[PDB]
Amino acid sequence: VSQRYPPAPGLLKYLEQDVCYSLYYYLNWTSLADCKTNFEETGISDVPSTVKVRCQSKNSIRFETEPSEHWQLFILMEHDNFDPIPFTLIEPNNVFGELITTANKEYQIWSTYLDEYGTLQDWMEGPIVLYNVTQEFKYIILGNDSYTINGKFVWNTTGDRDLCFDIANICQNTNMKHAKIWPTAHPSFDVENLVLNDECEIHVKGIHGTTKHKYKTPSCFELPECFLNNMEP
Amino acid sequence: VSQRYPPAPGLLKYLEQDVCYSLYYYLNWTSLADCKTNFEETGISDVPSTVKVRCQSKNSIRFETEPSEHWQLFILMEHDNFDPIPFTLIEPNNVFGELITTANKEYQIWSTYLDEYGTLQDWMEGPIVLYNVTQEFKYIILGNDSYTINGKFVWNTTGDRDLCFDIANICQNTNMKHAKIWPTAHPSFDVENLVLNDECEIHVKGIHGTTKHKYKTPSCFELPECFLNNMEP
Amino acid sequence: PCTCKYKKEIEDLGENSVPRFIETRNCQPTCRPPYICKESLYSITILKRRETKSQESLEIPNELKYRWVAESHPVSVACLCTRDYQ
Amino acid sequence: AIPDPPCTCKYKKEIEDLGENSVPRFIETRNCTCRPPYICKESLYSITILKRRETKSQESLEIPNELKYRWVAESHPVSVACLCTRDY
Ligand SMILES: *[C@@H]1O[C@H](CO)[C@@H](O[C@@H]2O[C@H](CO)[C@@H](O)[C@H](O)[C@H]2NC(C)=O)[C@H](O)[C@H]1NC(C)=O
Ligand SMILES: *[C@@H]1O[C@H](CO)[C@@H](O[C@@H]2O[C@H](CO)[C@@H](O)[C@H](O)[C@H]2NC(C)=O)[C@H](O)[C@H]1NC(C)=O
Repeated sequence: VSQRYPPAPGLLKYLEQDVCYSLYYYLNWTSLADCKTNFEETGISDVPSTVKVRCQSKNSIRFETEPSEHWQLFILMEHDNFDPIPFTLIEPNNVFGELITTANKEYQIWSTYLDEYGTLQDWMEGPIVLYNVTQEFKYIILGNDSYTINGKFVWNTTGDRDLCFDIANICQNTNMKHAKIWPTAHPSFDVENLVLNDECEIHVKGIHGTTKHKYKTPSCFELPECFLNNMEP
Repeated sequence: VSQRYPPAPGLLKYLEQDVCYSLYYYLNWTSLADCKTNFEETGISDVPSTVKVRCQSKNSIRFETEPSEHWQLFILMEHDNFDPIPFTLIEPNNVFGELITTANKEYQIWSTYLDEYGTLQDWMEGPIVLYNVTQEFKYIILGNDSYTINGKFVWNTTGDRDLCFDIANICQNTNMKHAKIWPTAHPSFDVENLVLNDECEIHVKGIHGTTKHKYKTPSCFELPECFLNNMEP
Repeated sequence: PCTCKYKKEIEDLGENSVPRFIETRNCQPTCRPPYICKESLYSITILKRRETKSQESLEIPNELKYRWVAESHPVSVACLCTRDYQ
Repeated sequence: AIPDPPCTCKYKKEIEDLGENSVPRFIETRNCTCRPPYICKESLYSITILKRRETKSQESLEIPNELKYRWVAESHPVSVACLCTRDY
């Protein structure tokens, strides 16, 4: 049978700075002192958590929640409970969140709704924690005094539904761009500030691992609006 | 008349994570919960603090304390107290410390001795906060299979009291080296992994500002121990 | 052969930055035309600290640090002599 | 007027992940005619990276004492250009 890992206030007590800052700088309080976030005064309800684990890498977990008007706090709970507790704060209306993992350990997710002042309502019990993509791409040239290239990238997905992604892109004459794709029906990655005849490369990290994908940006004669709005050898 | 800025527990309460973390990994406790650091339960004594301001930059202050067997905590106190509170933890036996400033504001230093677990004894009231160096250098060649050059640097000081310095050094064929010199009777800066006939440069930041100082490492014929233990004209 | 000799320099960036002193390699003649000596700009990240909600700190998913602030910093790191993009 | 291929030695860009544990996660790496005696070198440049809790906090070069115990800054040489300097 599986185990369960209840919240530890004696340790959770130390996330108050984080929680109070993340709300102090967001809600813009007169001071920080008016943060009445107390982990030792918070209880535990019979209510099971509505959280759902959508993805997990061996160094992280990405989950979805129901859209809430209030802030949401999430923590990962272990048995030993010695190290600082992994946690994440989901901003209201937003529904996707991520929690980082340290070493191969079982954790249990616990969720909370935060008050305006940062009052924690009782914890809700969550769930327990424990071959090559092929990419197509399209480009569009745009005119504004000079000209600029925007490039959109897409790739096929496996049969499974639960898939998140991590994207990295670089070109010989454009500064690096990186992104993290939450689970969607069909992933897509936009790129900007590209140029003509540039030898680029893009890495796509997914459930099936890393896919390194070299690609070259098209020439002017390949882009009709470029060729037409320029001299034509 | 001058002012005073007493400790604010309502805000200092939030440094507990920092203090307990910085001590949890250092003193290596079984867990984090056994810290028992409480800023709201600590008082204020008649005992004046022994701290002395040795240096101050327009963004920092460097001070000295008396050697204590226990840890020492130091904080800067303002009237408004909205931004995060500057603080520093002096490790036992060590005597020099630094406190960071962000804006042009008056602060007051407050010091404490920490328990084995980090229990704060009552605060002690401290003090209030509110042309070109000339450099000489010497080199030594060393032999072991290959050859290595070590270079020592020194510069003069004004008739002022307690001068701190910040030194940066770089060479055409050696990676940068940087250091921060606490107030000494006579400052000195060591450099290693130097090579022959290398075009170097060293910057010395002090009370009188920055002093950029270009210099070339000597040739082999200039270093007797190099010339003698190598082939000659 | 077809290269420009470069000069090293130091960037202070103030004491508020964790990486305070930065190494900058500027362009300080051979490699005559059509090639001309350019300075290769390279973007590095510096960790400054507390300000009043200034700009947007480069993505460091805010947990432990808004006490500190990440900023991009392009700096000369080589002197190339390529004819591309003049 | 212009010759091709150019005299300059080719340089190829790549990304270094260094894991999510690094504050600067994604690092830009520029790896590699001009016939001998010269050979194309990769220009090494040292950048600073910060380490996390898992470490015993080894010797940092120089970081503020607010960032000891939990973090450590370490130097990291990386290719940042390709240049035609001979060997030795
Ligand atoms: C996207 O489609 C390609 C096209 O086949 C898939 O590539 C195959 O991958 C398997 C291994 O997983 C190989 O055995 C096949 O040989 C590959 N096909 C070809 C033509 O070489 C790829 O798996 C698909 N990706 C996803 C995420 O579904
Ligand atoms: C180190 O010694 C030099 C040598 O005199 C000092 O240089 C003088 O600086 C003053 C300004 O404070 C000038 O008015 C003089 O003309 C300088 N003289 C020379 C010969 O350079 C320098 O100030 C000293 N540095 C320190 C930190 O005491």
